[PDB]
Amino acid sequence: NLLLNDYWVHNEMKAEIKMFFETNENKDTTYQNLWDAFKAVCRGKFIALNAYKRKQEIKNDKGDITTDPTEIQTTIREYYKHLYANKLENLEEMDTFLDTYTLPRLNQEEVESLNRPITGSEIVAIINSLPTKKSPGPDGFTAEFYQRYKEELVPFLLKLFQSIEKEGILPNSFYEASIILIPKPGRDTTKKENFRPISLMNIDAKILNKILANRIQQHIKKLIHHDQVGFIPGMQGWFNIRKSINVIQHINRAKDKNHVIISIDAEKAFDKIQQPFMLKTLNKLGIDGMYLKIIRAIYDKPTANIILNGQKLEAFPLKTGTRQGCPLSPLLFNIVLEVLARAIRQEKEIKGIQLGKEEVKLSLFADDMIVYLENPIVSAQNLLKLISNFSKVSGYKINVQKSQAFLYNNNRQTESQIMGELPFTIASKRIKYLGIQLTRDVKDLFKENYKPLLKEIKEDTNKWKNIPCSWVGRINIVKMAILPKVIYRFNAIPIKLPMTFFTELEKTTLKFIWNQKRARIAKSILSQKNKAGGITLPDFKLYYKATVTKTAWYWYQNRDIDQWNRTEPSEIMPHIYNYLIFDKPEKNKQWGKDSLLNKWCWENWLAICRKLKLDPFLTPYTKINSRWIKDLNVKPKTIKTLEENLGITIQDIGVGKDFMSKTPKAMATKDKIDKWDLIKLKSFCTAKETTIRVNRQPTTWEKIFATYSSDKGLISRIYNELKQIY
RNA sequence: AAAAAAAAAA
Repeated sequence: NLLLNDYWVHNEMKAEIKMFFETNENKDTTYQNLWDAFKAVCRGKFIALNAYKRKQEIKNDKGDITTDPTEIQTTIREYYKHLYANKLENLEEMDTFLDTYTLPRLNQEEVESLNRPITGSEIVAIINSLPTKKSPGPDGFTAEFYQRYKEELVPFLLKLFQSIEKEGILPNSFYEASIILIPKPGRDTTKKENFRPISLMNIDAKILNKILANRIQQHIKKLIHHDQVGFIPGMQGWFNIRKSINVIQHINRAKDKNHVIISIDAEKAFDKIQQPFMLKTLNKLGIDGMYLKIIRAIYDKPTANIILNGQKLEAFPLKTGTRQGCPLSPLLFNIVLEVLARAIRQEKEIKGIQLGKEEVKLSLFADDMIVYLENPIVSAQNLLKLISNFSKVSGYKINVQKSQAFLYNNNRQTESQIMGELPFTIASKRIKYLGIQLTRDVKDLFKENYKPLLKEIKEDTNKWKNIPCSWVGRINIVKMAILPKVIYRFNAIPIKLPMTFFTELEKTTLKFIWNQKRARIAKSILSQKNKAGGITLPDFKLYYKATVTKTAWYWYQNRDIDQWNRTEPSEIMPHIYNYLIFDKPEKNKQWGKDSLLNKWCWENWLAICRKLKLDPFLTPYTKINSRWIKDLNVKPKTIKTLEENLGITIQDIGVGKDFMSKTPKAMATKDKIDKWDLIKLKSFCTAKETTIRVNRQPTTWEKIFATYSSDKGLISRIYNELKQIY
């Protein structure tokens, strides 16, 4: 990195790049070996430049405790290679499972989009969007190499990529990788299976599959189901938590408790899937041409070298298991699990939980898959056989030791047959999920999710006390260490939190920032913006308030990829959860009791807007399909007529004296609109009140809840907005 | 200490 910032070295390497390749332009060889030789000559040149600058300036198989550096090499290497070398040869048996069920088929245009030749725009975007301060596959290189030498490799990489077009093979240096062993959180180091494989590959290799990932990233939503939320941009991890928690609330209210909840976690699923399976599934869903050709060469014979205690252990062929840390690998992880997800979904012998008209049966993540079952006498047994059959074709062995379950039964005699037969660790109190605890009882959801939470900072704040640093150095780590983690809890679990709860949370922080001393500056002044002299002190009371309103956005957009919002129980007339925000309010209809995470949002949604002195039921950002127009008898087809034309807001449609007539294309639309609809709609905005309500400039608050579809920093806008009003 | 989750911290 330091050598990469030298102007003389930069010019020398620019000259070497310019007059190196055009010295042996021979047709006898290929471009991959020339590429590797260019890497080697770059390594030699950097070695020479560094020299010039320096001149100028655990338990074994028997269970015994072993500490010998030579002995441990023979154990972990054998254990890793034993699992990695086991490649399934039952190719004919493998295809039978795939033909049993159905997988999506990509349209030719999408395949052509994946088969589209790499342009000069993808190269610049990926290299620009390359995070720094990281370590790739060694190569004697670093990440800053391609972020500084962009100009000479912008056309050159296409030439390197053009070689793949006529060959479909990868360079020998592309296959190398560096698996880094890091311990799992809160696990003993004595067991050889408690380490995490972190394989770092070449930046050039890391680039290559990224477009392969990026090309399928634009099509991943069509491929996999919406149930999986792992590593899918536009989808958040807490989706399952809210989805899952609603089930226990349903199970608690349900008098007939005979359903079972299991959190199936797999032991190192990142490395125990079969390359033949993942290659043929990629063939089975319509992918072919270059995409099938290039993906075959990527995993034709991948290998990785182990590094431990400063030893460059020799590499070995990864016969099975996708490479860890590859950006494309998680996308492939979903697909191999996707057919698994469909297999359980399409298995009608095992039934899912029917929440009204919504069918909820299972959920996925990276490793912590959860399946909801009822009548475990048959359904649970039917679950095991499919996984073993999937394991028989993929090596997907479920970690029954580390995976718990939740049993809800009314007869103790029936319960005895579960632990006796089902080998799952039936935990009757709580289970682990990404740091959250799905309590058996909803009344205990507050206790086991926040009482451990409040004491978590109690000893955490009991550590950063003796550091000789200023009071300014206390608030920043609060926003860095504890603040990011807590909002995960509110986002996953927005229960009505008593004011007493925030007392300990605030007071613990208060003694931390001043180091067990009285406040030197006013809290209100310090809570203001930097412009007014403040530091923007975190306010968890509003952060909880903001996070309760964070989910208020999803009702407006009503994306079909979110199902958890429809899981709330309702013993009365069906879903209205789409026509609530920015719509006419329904009278003589109040939610509560069974509803836990929706009514509180509405109670908090109305509270904030009333303080703003705003009418939320009629806004410029009102949806065209809002119930305000559905109050009277209207034709559903009529909304579809202008859905393709304007589609977004009633305001753009026209109001006042501009009934569906404000823009030239509307003149070509009114003919399509039914004439009984015109008289119905011409009376809608005739009233003066209806005009002023919409004919107004939208404020900042309504902006974020309509625009800003890339909902990544919704907290920042809402919390800042709540700071000003409150 | 990598793919992806995130608070923006400017």
